[PDB]
Parts: sequence; C-alpha cells; structure tokens
Amino acid sequence: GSIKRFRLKQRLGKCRRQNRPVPHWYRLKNTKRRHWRRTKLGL
Amino acid sequence: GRVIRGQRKGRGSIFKSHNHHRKGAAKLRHLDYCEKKGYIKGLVKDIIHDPGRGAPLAKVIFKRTEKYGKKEELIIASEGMFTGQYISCGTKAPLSVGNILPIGKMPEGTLICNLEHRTGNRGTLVKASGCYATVVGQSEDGKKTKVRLPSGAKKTIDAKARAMVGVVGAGGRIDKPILKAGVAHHKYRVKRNCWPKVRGVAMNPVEHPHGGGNHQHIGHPSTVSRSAPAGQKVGLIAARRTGLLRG
Amino acid sequence: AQRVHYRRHNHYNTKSNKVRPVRTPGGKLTIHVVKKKAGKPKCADCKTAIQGVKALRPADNYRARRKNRTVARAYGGSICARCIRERIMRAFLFEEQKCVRQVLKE
Amino acid sequence: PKQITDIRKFLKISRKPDTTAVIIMKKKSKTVITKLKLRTKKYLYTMVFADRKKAERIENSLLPSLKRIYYP
Amino acid sequence: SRRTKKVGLTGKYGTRYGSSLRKQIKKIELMQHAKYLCTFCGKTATKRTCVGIWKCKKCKRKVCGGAWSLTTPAAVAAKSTIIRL
RNA sequence: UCUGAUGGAGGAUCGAGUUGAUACUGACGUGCAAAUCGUUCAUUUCAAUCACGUUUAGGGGCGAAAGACUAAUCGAAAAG
RNA sequence: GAGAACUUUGAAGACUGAAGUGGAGAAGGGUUUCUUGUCAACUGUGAUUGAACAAGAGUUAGCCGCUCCUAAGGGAUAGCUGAAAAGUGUUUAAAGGGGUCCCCGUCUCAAAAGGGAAACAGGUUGAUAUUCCUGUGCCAAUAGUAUUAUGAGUUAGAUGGUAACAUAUAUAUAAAUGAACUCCUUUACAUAGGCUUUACACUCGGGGUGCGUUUUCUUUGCACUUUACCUUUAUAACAAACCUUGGAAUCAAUUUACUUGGAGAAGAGGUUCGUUGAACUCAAUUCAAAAAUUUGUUUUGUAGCAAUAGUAAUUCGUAAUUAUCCGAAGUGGUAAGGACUAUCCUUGAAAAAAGGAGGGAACGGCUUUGUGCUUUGCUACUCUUAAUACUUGUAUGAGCGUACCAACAACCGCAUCAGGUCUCCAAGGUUAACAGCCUCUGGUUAAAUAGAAAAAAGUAGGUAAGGGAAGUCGGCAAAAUAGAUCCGUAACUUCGGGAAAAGGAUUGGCUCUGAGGACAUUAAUGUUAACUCAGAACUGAAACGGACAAGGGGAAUCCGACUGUUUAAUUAAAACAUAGCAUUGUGAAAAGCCACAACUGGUAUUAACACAAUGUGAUUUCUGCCCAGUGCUUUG
RNA sequence: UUAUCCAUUUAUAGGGAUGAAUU
Repeated sequence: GSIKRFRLKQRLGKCRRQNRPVPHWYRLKNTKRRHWRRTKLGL
Repeated sequence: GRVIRGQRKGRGSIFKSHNHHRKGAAKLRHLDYCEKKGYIKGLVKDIIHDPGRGAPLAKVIFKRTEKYGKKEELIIASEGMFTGQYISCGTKAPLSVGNILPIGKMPEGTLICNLEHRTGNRGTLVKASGCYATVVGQSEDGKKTKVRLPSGAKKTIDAKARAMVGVVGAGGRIDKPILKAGVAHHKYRVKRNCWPKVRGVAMNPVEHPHGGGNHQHIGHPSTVSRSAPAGQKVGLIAARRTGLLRG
Repeated sequence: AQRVHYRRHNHYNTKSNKVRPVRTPGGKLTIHVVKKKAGKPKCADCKTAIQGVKALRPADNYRARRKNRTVARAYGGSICARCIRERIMRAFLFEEQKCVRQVLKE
Repeated sequence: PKQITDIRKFLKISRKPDTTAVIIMKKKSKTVITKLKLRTKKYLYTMVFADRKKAERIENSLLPSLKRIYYP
Repeated sequence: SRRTKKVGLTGKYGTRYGSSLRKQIKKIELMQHAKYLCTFCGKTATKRTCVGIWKCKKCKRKVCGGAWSLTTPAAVAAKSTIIRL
C-alpha cells in the first residue's frame, strides 16, 4: 500500500537493490532474481 | 462424545455477559456511622434504564460528611420514586416508600425491596422488576427479623440489615406476550448468548445425551440425579416430581 | 453532469467526513468537508440549552467569544430563565419559611 | 475585501507603515471609473467608488513612497 | 370512518400470531401508550418512556412506575398500607 | 352506529442492488473455474448486509443442529 | 520497421452508458511508476508492443495521515498456584501527579473508517503535489527586563433595557480581578416517518461569443457565458428558545401530521441561538424634511475576495490587446442542518482535551521607623492585544508514510485464470425508478489467434398449419397478461386478511375543447408558474403499456403456524429456530449450573418478573387411564 | 474469640432523649 512502515519500506528497497544482474566487468573475469509478479518476497 | 453446550458455558468465552452499555452495579450506600445512627437524605437526580435489567435505576446524590463533596450511588428504584425527591437512609429514617431502613426497625407486614441478606451487603435480595419481600415477623428480643421472599421462601435475617421500602419498579414486565423471535433476540442481545436454545433431542448423541435415534426421543428417564456429573446433568435435575402441579 | 473525488484521506462517509461541494474559481468541482456541529450547554432543571452562548467544538471553544459564552449573572447562565426565576422565587421563600418556624416554636 | 465609503476611517490607514501594493482598474459602468485597491497585511483592501473625480482625488491622496503596480 | 371493527392498533400485526395472543395484548394496548395523569401539574399527559420510566408532557420530571402503566395495583396497595401508619 | 372526512405502524407486499442458490437434474465436466457460466428463482427495515479490530484452539472450540465449520484438510484439523 | 489483423497517427463504423474497463478509493502487491534503449526467452497467433529485458530517474507536509485518547480486548506488576513451563491478574498497593501538609492515583499496548490544533485557490513535472511555485491564511508554542501604544477598569474592577435580551468594531470587538476545594457542560452518540431550509446537481426563455441538412420549409438544428480558504457581514424570514399584556368560554394560536396555553392563549407589542455567508439600499451619496443627528428619493458595486486569476471568439511581429460576462426563474436528484412525531421486555461507548461556574486564599505605588505587620509626606495607577530591542542553547514548526496497480493482466486463486475482494457521482428520452434501453463528458474498439467456407452434429436462440399434454414418473422446458386507469371481486377467516382473488373494459393516431395557484384597484376587471379528468369527431390496413420492462390463474389434500436458519462443493425440506405452553433446580459467596492441575474463575455491573436445565412448538379445542418396571425424589 | 472462613469499604464519627452546608 501507499502507507507503510519504515522497516518495511527499507526492506522493500533492499530487495529491489538485490535484484540487479551481475556487473559486466565481474562477469568478464545471478540465480537469486525475483520478478514482482512471479515470486512474492513474503513481507 | 464432545463437550456439551451447557458445559461450554462455564468457560466464559462467548457466554460472558453483554455488559458494554450497563450503567454500573446497583448497590446500596456503604454502611456509615450516619446511616447507623440516623437519616442521611440523598436526592434522586435522575432515573435511568440499565440495558441488562428490566428494573430502572435511580441516580441518587449523597453529600459526603467526611469531606466536601457529593457522591453518586446507583440504587434500584422502587415503584413511585421520582426525580427530585429526597430519600432518607438510616436507622432513624421515616418509614416511607423508597427510604432505606434497617429491617428490624420497620413494622411487620410491610413490603420491601433491595433486601440485604447480610448487614453490609449493600443490597442482595429482591431486585428484579416488580418483586417485593414482606416482613412477616420481628423476633421477641430484636436482632432477628423474618421475611417472606418473592419465591415464597421464608428467611431469617439479622435486624440490622438494610432494605428499601416499597416494591421494585417496572412491575408486571412478564405480562405482555413476546410476539416474535425478534424481540426475544433483542432481549437476550443485551444479556447473554443463551438464545436460541436448540433441543438436545434434535442433536447427535456425541453432543448431548438426549441426541440420536431414529425418532427424536429422549430414550432414558429425563430426571437425573443431583450427583450426576457435568456432562450428564441435562434433564430435569434432581426433580422431586414431574407433570402439572395441583396447587 | 460532473463527477466527484475525495481528498481528506478518510474515504468513508462517517459522521466526521460529511461532504459539501461548491464550484471553484478554476472551474471544477472540488470537495469541501465541514466540521461536526457540536451540542449546546444545557440547564439542569428542565433540560434546556443555555442562551448567550454558542456551541463550538472544544477546539474552537478554546477560542470562543466570551460575551457569547456566559451572561454576567449569578451562576452565569447555568439555569434557563423560567427556572432561574423559579429558583429565585423559591430562594427567599424558604428563607422566610425557616424563620417563621423557630419564631413560632415557643 | 473591505467595501467602504466612509472617508475618515479610510484616511486613518494613511499612517500604517506596512501598506505597499496598489491596484488600478479601468471599469466602464455602461461612464469610466476605477476601483482602487491598496495592500493590507491581514485583509484585502479594495474600494468601490461612485465618482470618477473622487476616485482620482483619493488615488493621489496616497503617499507614493512605495511601490506602484496594476494587474492590467 | 372506523376502519377496524375490533382489532384496533393490533392491525399492525396483520394475521400473524394467535388471535388470542393479539386479544390478550388487547388488555394492554389501550393503556401501554395511554396518557396518564401527572400529579405535579394535573394534566393527563404522562407517556411511556421506557420499561419502568414515565414522563408527562409538561413537567420534564421522571417517575418510576410499572411496565406499561404509570402505577400498578401491587405498589398502590403497599403505598396505602405505608401511608395509613 | 355506519356512511362518508384526516394520517404513516408493521420481524407487511412487489421489486433493482446486496445477500444467496429453486429449477433447467441447461452449458461445462482433458472446464474460464479442484464449484464456473446462462436463464429461472429466493431475499431487500430487519433474527438485515458488509468492513476492520477483537475473543474462543484440537478429544478442544463453535454450531437457529447438517456430524455442520474450525485456511481446497473434520464421526477428532494441520506440523514434526 | 527486415518483417505489421492485434505498434503509432488520421478518417469512419461502433461499444462502455450515469450501478462505467471513469476519477479518487483501503487491504494486498513492491518499483509493476517515468524517460531512453531494446527483443535471447516470455507476452499460449503475430509483435517493431508490453506489467518482459537493460541503463538512469522519480515519492518534498507545522495544516493530509500515523504519532495522542480511550473501546471490544492483549501483555505485564503485586500476590497466589505450579517441579518448572505456565495459569490468573488486587485475591491484606507501604503504588506516580496536583496544589501547599493534605488530596488524587496499577503500568503499558490496542482504531491510517471512533474522539482529534490548524489550508485554500491558481500554476508547475517525462514521473510528486491541497507536500513544489505565487498569493492569501490558519493552529500550536514562545525564558528574564526597558519601551510603546490601544482599549478598558481604577486614587479593589461597567451598560441599559417595565423584559426577554443584549452589552468594548483598537491592525484584532483583548481589556467587567481571583487560590485550595467542589459541581456541571462540551467531546457524546439508536431507528423510522414525513415537513422545511440551504448549498451543490440538473433545467428553462429572451441578451454577449461558432458550426449546418435546406431537390422543399425556416428569427432555422444546435454550440461556448466561472469565483476557493477568508466576515458574528449586517440581514431577513422562518425553525426553536425566551418578557410586558389582552386575561378568552360563544376557548384560542396554530402543524402536512399534533402541539401549546390562564405554571399564559386570540390579540398586541419585544428580544438570542441555526441555517445558507447577498439577500433587504448592505458600504455611501444627488437631494428633501427631522434635528446639537434619523427617515425617504436618485448615482457606484457580478454585498465585501472578484478579475485582474481561470475560461471563451476574431485579428495580429511571433508578443498582444479587443469586447462580453444579463434579467430572471423552474424540477427536486444528492448531501447537510432544523424543528417535530413515533418505536423498543432493544434506550442505542469511553477517555484524552477544552470550557463554565460556586468559594473567597491573595489585590493601589515611591521612600522612610521599629519588628510579612502600625506608622509618617506625595498620590497620578494596574492590567488586558500587538509587539520593539539586550539576556539563556540558536527561542518555531520533530520523525515516518507520500511513486504506481487496486484488478480491466500489477492482490488471492500454481497463470497475463469469464472466479473472489472494502465508498461517491449521475442529463435527456422513457420512466414510478440509481430498472431496462440509446446518447452526453471520461474511457475503449481489447480479450491464449485470424481468414475462407458454411454441410452433418453440438450449443444459445426464433418461428411454425390443424390439434392442444394425446408427450412424460411428473406440463420438465417453453408459451400464455403481466404497466397504468376505471369497474368488479367468492368460499373461508384468527375479522387483520384472502385480494393483484376470479373476471372485464380502455390505452392506438390526431382535430378538439373545456375545467382545478401566487402577484391589485375602489362586486369587478390586469402580470405570471400544473397534469389530472371528460365527452364529440374523424382517422389508420378492426388495430396499438407498440421497443424495453413486466403475476398465469382456479378447486382441493398432506406437512410445517408465520418472518427467519441450515448439510461452503450432490439433499433448502416436512429438518432447525422461533413466539406460545409446560416441567425441574436454586435464597448465595458453606446457593444452582458450569470451567479449572491448583490458585481461582464464568453466569455475575446478576438475585426468583432472576439465572440455570429440559420437553413441546402460533391461535382454537383438548391433553384420558396406569407409580407395578426403570429412573428421580422424601421420612424414619 | 484467637485458629480458620465469608462480606463491605475511602477499612472515615464511642452508647442512651430538585437551590447550600469545606478554608
């Protein structure tokens, strides 16, 4: 919802941040990707 | 079997009294030196309806004698008291309708309400609408007085016990017929969760000793012993007799 | 026919979110929600409101109008007129009826 | 918004040190006139006039030591 | 004219419930809502307010009485015995 | 007394919505759906409907009572 | 664009259609939002699209909410039980505040729909807005002194009114002292019914600004004209509350309804609270007569914001000025208020917080004597509102939420699932109607596909001569009128109903006609707003609530009295419940019934007109005989 | 009545003849 708690919003932001791919330079030398519609982060 | 409906009542989950809108416990004034040795007059400011009970309550203001201030007491109103009258409580209070007097001070044959079966109980007996006890005898030596309760029972209470003079208001409430399930629902909605009843003979044998069978009958005598356990006490408990009375 | 929309964050028409729309200079219909009408202080004798006062909520009555709070009289409008005159006409009545008693007691 | 025609009370405000803004209309009744407005820190001082000569006189009675502006 | 021959204000009940049930509430309608006499002004204008609470149309002062009558015979006799002493 | 004259009660009536689910024993029955779709039907001032909060926990609860419901699980849930 | 039925644009044909795939909505989701790029997989056909993929960005509050209060209730404290785990929560509170010794007093959590400090308009972004910008406000808070003023009251505090009533218009109407202690009020409350007011909504004709059929008619069909928060505005009427006074009776004022009155009415005079926040000349004048100042007649203003902001038509460098903006009303759709009436064996929260009061602890100063007191001289004085400037920390304004969906693919159903899931709004036409049907703003033209052909069969319908239930277990299914007006309506009955009983007629189309309110003149004549009836015509394909929408009735029998409830997903019933009837137990904390391991508890904020336990099941009329048996129960 | 048990309260005055009221 629009109204949410600080801890919940911070966790949502962390889960959003953990959803980006592996950096290109690192790959030049990930499995835990969610889609908002496919798997719910259960919060 | 499983725990029966009457057995589940003592747990008090949904069978607690619906008392959200009740105005307070109806109690007489606490015993005081002033009440013990004479009149103290309180003014009945208002007459309210307590949603649970059928008898109206009286909001009597007493001016405290140990400090500056007034004190509010909720007393079951006898039939005839009105907003603005002064009500005398005590040993030397005059014998008039509504006054609170010790039981041994009134003559015999008088009708009383709000009876207090132990001195200091601030009102325990004779409280339902239209009910009244009658003073049927004073002991020759005092200190004991005999009354007849609305049930027809005959009791002995010490003469210092207090009671209100008169009969409880809203008398005759059981006379008009409840026409419909609706007003019974409304009646019990402010009292308890005891309605509707549901026959035990219409249940299954797991939930009631009367339940089961191919023809909806009790099957065994419905007069159960006084020593029967909780799940067994369902019929006419310790019935001395059955059938229509003969007077 | 134009159509409406709510703003107050309480989107249920409880008795504290009563709506009245009026047309705005921009040209469209916005929502104006009024405060709750508050009750009026009353007399203790025959259950009547006291005059010389208005009935603002507690927050506004914290800023209310003083000459429209109480009449400068005795108790300050605790009693309606027809009952405060009754109180007066009983006042010295009892103060005479007590005096006659101890005088006639001999 | 303070519709006024008394002259003494209107010239009373001629000493208030915090009045700044002035507004000049050109309104044609059917007759050319103006509804002069001044600035008040707590209300919106605007005058409706009845005489063009009176409007001309009282739009100069103002002390000009502050700003001049007009919506048109 | 007279729309109901005998039913009276029980016409709100239609044909439901027993005829004897409505005719036994007959003994009580013509006095449950009745305007009884107030003893502080003297106008027969007291009205059923609640189960045991009664009020006139002039005093604005309340009286504890019966379920659907201002006074019941049981309390009147008791008051007579008390007042005769 | 009736004939005519004035009014707004009822667990009153019809009826959308809501809340359900009578029949077609219609469709579907490798379904849109582990209960849906269509028409028909019951219900609408009250024992009415809904939301959130809150209480009652397994030989227990809760039941206007069908061995009903208690997270697709009930003549003793689910998990180890 | 490599590639287009499903990407975009324009044209058309349509849909959603006032109860919307429309705007805001909570729960749930969590970046799905926005821009740019992009197509490996997914988007059940295509796809250049996308809620997919990739990179960046985006959520701004003193006023909107949370935060505070208390409710159903939860946790805990003291105890008390228990091996503990845990159970219960004042069961011998030595338990925090006030004022200045006493008084009061378990703690804490529980509402983003209950209570509650204070915001509106316009504009702005690719994405946020009553949060940003412009302007205008509002609320709460603000430590010690020297200046100011205003208003008051004063050398410790006013006004009239025969009355109700009212009483300070400085920037703002502040300016009529006050302790302990106490008593009220606001917060603060159900349902039903109609009446009324106001705002909004809609609508009507002639004024200011644009499009069009016109083989044929046209003052022609239609289309664009605003004002927030901010003022007891004053009003005014009416709603209600309140005084002098007639002192009725040959009772009267009155309401839609009944309400009120000799504890005051005709009738008369007189005054607050409640609404909408321009209405009646409201803020003045030109002028007249009253008079040490009022009433009337004329001019300004969309009553005061206010037009200048916003909106709109034609020209005009690519920036602008232009002119209008008016008289009025009519329906009652939605909200809210008001005064009422009625209903209850149903009486329909609390607290935080705020206010009013009773009472009278303390009240004019400078300096001076002795010990807060008598005293000597002078008397100018004191507060309320706004601040000004030096002094303590710096003397304003925390923290969190704020994007988007809310289902139509963003939630739950394994999914982009025909399922499920919490408010408001509503023109015409038709209407009784938020019904159905068509359109108007807004949205859409999309659905896990498209062409062509069109047989069988399926499925969803439609119509069928003559017969009319012969079909079938059974009229299953379908048909049959069904709106409204007028007429007519049986048995039976609990007298209330049955009942829309049954059964008829009309309604089509038009030419008609006629009849039923408010505004004024000395019995009459003028301005201006209904939809109810009626009979004569003729007519039109002897046929018409024309679509939509909308009872099949009757005679009986069985069951259940009725309203209601039920086996979520095979049984809705005759089952359950229900009012009524009857029986039983119990006089109380050594009671009845019930819970618990104990402690203790529910009923119980209760008290026989009660509580508990049963059976029967409206009303009416009855309810027979049997106590041997089994139960229950009582004496000795 | 001391053990023990119950009830009431703010543990708030030794036995006999509808206006308020505290410093």
